[PDB]
Amino acid sequence: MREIVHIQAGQCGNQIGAKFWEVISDEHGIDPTGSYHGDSDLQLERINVYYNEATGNKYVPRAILVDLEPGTMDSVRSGPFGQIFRPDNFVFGQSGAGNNWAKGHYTEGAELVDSVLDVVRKESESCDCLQGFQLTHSLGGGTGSGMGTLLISKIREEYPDRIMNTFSVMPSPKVSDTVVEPYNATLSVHQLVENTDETYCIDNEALYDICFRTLKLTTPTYGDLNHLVSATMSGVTTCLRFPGQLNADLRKLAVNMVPFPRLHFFMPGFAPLTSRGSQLTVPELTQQMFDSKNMMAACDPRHGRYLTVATIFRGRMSMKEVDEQMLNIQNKNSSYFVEWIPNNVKTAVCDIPPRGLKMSSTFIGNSTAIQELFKRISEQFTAMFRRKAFLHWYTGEGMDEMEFTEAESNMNDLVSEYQQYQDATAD
Amino acid sequence: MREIVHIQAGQCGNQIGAKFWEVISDEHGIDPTGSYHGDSDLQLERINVYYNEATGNKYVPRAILVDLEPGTMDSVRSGPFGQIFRPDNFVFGQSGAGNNWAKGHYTEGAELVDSVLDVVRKESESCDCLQGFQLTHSLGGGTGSGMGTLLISKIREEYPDRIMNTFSVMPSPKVSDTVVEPYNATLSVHQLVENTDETYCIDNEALYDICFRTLKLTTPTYGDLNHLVSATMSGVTTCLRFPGQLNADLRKLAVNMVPFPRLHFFMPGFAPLTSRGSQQYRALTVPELTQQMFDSKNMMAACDPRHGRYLTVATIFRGRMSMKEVDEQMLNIQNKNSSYFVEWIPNNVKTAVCDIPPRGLKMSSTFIGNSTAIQELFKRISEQFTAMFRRKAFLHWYTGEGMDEMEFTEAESNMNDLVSEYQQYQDATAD
Amino acid sequence: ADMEVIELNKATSGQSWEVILKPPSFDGVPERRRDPSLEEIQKKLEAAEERRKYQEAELLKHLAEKREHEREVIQKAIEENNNFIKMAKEKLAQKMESNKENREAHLAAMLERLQEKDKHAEEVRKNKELKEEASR
Ligand SMILES: Nc1nc2c(ncn2[C@@H]2O[C@H](COP(=O)(O)OP(=O)(O)OP(=O)(O)O)[C@@H](O)[C@H]2O)c(=O)[nH]1
Ligand SMILES: Nc1nc2c(ncn2[C@@H]2O[C@H](COP(=O)(O)OP(=O)(O)OP(=O)(O)O)[C@@H](O)[C@H]2O)c(=O)[nH]1
Ligand SMILES: Nc1nc2c(ncn2[C@@H]2O[C@H](COP(=O)(O)OP(=O)(O)O)[C@@H](O)[C@H]2O)c(=O)[nH]1
Ligand SMILES: Nc1nc2c(ncn2[C@@H]2O[C@H](COP(=O)(O)OP(=O)(O)O)[C@@H](O)[C@H]2O)c(=O)[nH]1
Ligand SMILES: C=C(c1ccc2c(c1)c1ccccc1n2C)c1cc(C)nc2ccccc12
Ligand SMILES: C=C(c1ccc2c(c1)c1ccccc1n2C)c1cc(C)nc2ccccc12
Ligand SMILES: [Mg+2]
Ligand SMILES: [Mg+2]
Repeated sequence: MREIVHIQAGQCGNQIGAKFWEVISDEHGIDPTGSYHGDSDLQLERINVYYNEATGNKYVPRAILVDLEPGTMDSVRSGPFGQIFRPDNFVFGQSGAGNNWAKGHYTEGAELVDSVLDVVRKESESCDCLQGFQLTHSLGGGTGSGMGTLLISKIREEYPDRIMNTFSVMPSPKVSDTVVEPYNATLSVHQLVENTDETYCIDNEALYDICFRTLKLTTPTYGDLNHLVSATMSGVTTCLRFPGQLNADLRKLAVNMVPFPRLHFFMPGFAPLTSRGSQLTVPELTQQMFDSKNMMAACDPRHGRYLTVATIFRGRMSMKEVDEQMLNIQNKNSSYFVEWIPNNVKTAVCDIPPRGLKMSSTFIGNSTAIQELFKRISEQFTAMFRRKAFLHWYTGEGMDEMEFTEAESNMNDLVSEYQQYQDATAD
Repeated sequence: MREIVHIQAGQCGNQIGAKFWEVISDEHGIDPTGSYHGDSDLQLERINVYYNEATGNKYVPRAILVDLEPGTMDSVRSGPFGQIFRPDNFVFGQSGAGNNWAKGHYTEGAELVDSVLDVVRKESESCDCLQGFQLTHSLGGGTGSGMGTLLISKIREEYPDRIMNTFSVMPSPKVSDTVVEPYNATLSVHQLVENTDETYCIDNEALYDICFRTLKLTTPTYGDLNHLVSATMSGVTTCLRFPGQLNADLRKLAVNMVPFPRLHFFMPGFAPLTSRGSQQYRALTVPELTQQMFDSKNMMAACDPRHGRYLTVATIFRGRMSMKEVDEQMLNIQNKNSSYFVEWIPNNVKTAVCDIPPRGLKMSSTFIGNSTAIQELFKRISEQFTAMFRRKAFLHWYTGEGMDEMEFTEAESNMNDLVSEYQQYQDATAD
Repeated sequence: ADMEVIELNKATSGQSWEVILKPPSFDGVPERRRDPSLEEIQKKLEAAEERRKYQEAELLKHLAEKREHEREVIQKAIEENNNFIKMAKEKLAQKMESNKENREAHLAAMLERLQEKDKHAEEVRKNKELKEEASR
């Protein structure tokens, strides 16, 4: 289990995807020309997971950049790390998706999907031991949402024995591009429930509130939100990228984090929460796992129970202090952990802190509280669907009202399942 | 009827066997190179019974050393008299018996048994007049027990007209090597009842108690126990080895000691009882030596002679003593303790006197008794056996070698039948 | 009630005579069996030899039965070991085949679910053509 093939789809997908590559290249000592200039042998031990080794001791992200709109990938190319990507790995269309899931999934996206699969095939065939796929996309739009989920199902058909991991960004009216975001997100969730092994729920409602309430940013931009996403994405992938201690891979993460196949939606958490220019103790970092204020998904952990938790501590710290502190949180907050999954919290420590931070903590949680996020999207969806508002945008692309009904009930079924395990006691 | 072929099998068998050869070689004036250096012609008159005469006026024990484990015979070879044995007479395997009677009797032992019989054949064919076989072994382990009894039955088939004599050492929890000892001993006793002419019951329970209670040794070792065994083995064989009054061979011993074929288990007794460090004693007169025949404290089998009746007794007095005093004293014990002798076997006590005392002693007495009290030893083994067999504990180690549970049932009832027969004669009155 | 010395014989190395103290109380004198032949003796000796020969023969016959039992035990241990090997071989073959079948069936069902989606997508795009260009 070595190589991960990274795919970024749509405006949101390519924006957060670029920021991920900028952040992890800095950690690994890779400059925008692909050259290594670090001073630690730990930086290069597992470089092979995300980078291909090119001639002249250079490293190239194993990344595929997809969009139906050409504009976004021009912005990527001109960005800080724009030149680091393989030019042939940029698969762009010319007519966008118009924030319509149907356009991305059935029309414009269906026409570009074969061109993308040709590039995924070329990357994947070159792998010694393919772990699987990591996809970045938003669920509110049309390319990331519709085309991204069409890509997932097509890759699922060609590589059924590989892990499908996504960083899916949930829509919010607090940061809204389109009125049909509840439809796009519901149609996508339906696809993710069925076709992914593990999904990180990056909620724009949570990111907006972190910026506004905590960071006191009156008017946050996508740049402000994306700073929190890149910090989380770096934290959550630490154990795939760095040696020890444990030798984590995506299947190992899936096996230990997912007790029921459909319940694979993770509620990420991060500490400390900072703004795009900022340059804390072990007990302080540990306490932020129950803090609703630190969650990347708009849910209160204390409104559910954790099925499983994987926590990453980064920086030079006492590993003994971490162990003591983590056990303390479990003993003091026992009622927020399911008793029928023994020893359901796992901790990892990495000597390398992320950029601009001396100490950090990331929480990957499989909590029943994530139902609050799915209930929120469902309420918004129903307000609109009840009145058949904007439906002609979708039916115009050939979709049936039936597909909306089916996706809605599949998401409500997902909610009921989270409730079932929240009420379940050890007998 | 001159030569005896000696066989020693297993760990215990070789330990007590080596000690027998060290002790009798000293008595006969044979040094570890096989050379004679004594000052009595009585020492060489009957040397031919246990020793083969080799070139250069040397003497070689007519001994066969057997084991499934190679280790023990290396310990023998390195011992005091290790160099005295014929090198070709060492028959050792490489995988032991894992203290399992089935392994010794049917598996590992069955594979080595032909190699042993080839060596017995070579010794026996060279004999002018073969008396028979003398086997040393324990009944608690795998080789001595299982393989030793397989050897007995194979020798019985090839030499049916020769005497089979054993020195069989009985297990006790007081000195235990393995948990499966009661099974191993029961399966062996069954074989001994059927295939031996005469057996000396050397009981480790009796040896432990002599060391602990009498010799006041807090923690006795195998060495302490084996000191009593070698003294007994020397005493019991005196009349086969030394000239005097009766001559004596293994058949004559069997004929006069065994009234019923199955009742051939002898309860040996010795006086004085000494330790290795006991370099005194300044003790024991003829009346004192004679009194020790009813003393339970002097028995090499854990049985009280006073709990049964003697069918027959053979008594060896060793050293310079009044033969008239011995005769008077022995008659006195029979007249005073009349109720402990069966009345339907007239004049059932025979006495022998040998001028040569054993080493470190100036006067000794050995008793070979065929007493009904030996049923106590067999009842003890049977109780231990049933405690385990009732629960079928460790049985798979035996059935795994191909044995049937039936063989366990049969051996147990044959030993209980042996007990009832001893009882039958204990209650039998002269009518 | 007297005595009577009656001279018997006198030779060079000695003399002999009979002395009668009192005559017998009964005047009229007191108040072997053939053969046995060599054949009779031979018969008795040979009958004993045949009894000894019978006893020894019957004891060897008992031991012969033991050798047979010893071979039967060894053979049983071989048979039990061979049966263990064969049962373990068959049970393993069954597990490996049942598992291959289950894994194949899981993958088959997964790909069928995705194939259903592909058939539905054709229908969606077909339904779009029935609307578009069809009306203005
Ligand atoms: N005592 C001890 N336990 C270990 C060691 N390595 C792993 N374990 C324990 O073994 C269990 C996990 O087994 P592993 O040996 O790591 O697994 P594996 O056999 O390599 O199998 P996979 O990694 O799942 O392919 C846990 O209880 C670990 O604590 C070690 O060197 N010593
Ligand atoms: N008077 C006397 N009796 C003897 C003599 N030798 C043996 N006896 C007695 O004879 C009886 C035993 O008979 P033995 O003559 O020794 O024996 P054997 O007939 O040669 O044959 P085995 O019994 O086969 O030894 C006993 O009562 C002995 O006391 C002897 O020289 N003189
Ligand atoms: N956090 C974050 N959300 C974004 C970003 N760009 C767009 N979004 C969200 O994505 C949704 C619209 O999808 P978008 O990616 O722009 O469209 P697509 O190109 O058709 O996939 C809305 O919910 C936006 O709030 C971004 O860079 N960061
Ligand atoms: N008296 C005595 N008993 C011994 C000696 N060594 C072992 N034993 C006994 O022998 C039994 C075990 O048999 P052992 O001879 O060691 O095993 P084998 O080699 O498989 O025949 C136990 O009852 C032990 O007490 C020894 O030298 N002297
Ligand atoms: C492999 C894991 C992992 C996850 C959750 C787990 C276990 C192992 C586990 C073991 C014993 C008991 C409970 C357990 N739980 C709930 C992993 C851990 C961490 C801290 N971070 C990761 C980051 C990337 C990939 C994988 C990981
Ligand atoms: C031959 C015997 C022997 C045994 C018991 C006997 C008789 C003879 C006997 C004769 C007349 C009446 C009763 C008799 N009983 C009970 C013998 C005796 C002794 C003292 N020690 C021996 C040591 C080695 C070999 C043999 C012996
Ligand atoms: Mg391993
Ligand atoms: Mg004679």
